[PDB]
Amino acid sequence: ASTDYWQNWTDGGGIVNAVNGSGGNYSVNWSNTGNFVVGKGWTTGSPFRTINYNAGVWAPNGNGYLTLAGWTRSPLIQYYVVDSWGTYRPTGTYKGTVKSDGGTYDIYTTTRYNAPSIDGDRTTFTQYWSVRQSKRPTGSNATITFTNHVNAWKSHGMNLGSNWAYQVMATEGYQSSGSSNVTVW
Ligand SMILES: [Zn+2]
Repeated sequence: ASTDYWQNWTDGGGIVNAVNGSGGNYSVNWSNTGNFVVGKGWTTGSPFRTINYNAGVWAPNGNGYLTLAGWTRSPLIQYYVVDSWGTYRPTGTYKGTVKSDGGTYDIYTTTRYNAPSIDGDRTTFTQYWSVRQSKRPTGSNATITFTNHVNAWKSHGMNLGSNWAYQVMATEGYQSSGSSNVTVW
């Protein structure tokens, strides 16, 4: 299924100029920001989805992630499959590794307290991460075979909730400027 969801959230810090392009394409040009997440994908995520993308521009200046991002409820969990980043490689409690789509990813868990989520501005939730051990080349078609991540997570005691919310291929940034241009399908 082609994309049906446009994610465009900023906490209000700095400038986040997001463009909802044709089909699965979008761009972001951002300046001196707080936290934001822009991307395209699906209203209802699936553990079985294969996400395709092509980042024709990946140019963070500071902390930016080029990442699958999505949520479940019951329980409320944020997950990531981070393919590239800027000045900061996100880490947490180390769980293990998974190989998928030509890369090796470290698996991490973190917790957020009093943080923004799909449920409110001040919420507490767990985050599940796969973070590639090196930045993935950009500019060619790429796949994220999410099932591989879900299955590895499960094997390390990281179960997702039962009620699936959005699932996008995102540009997330914090305290940074940059440019990105990504097509998702
Ligand atoms: Zn393992």
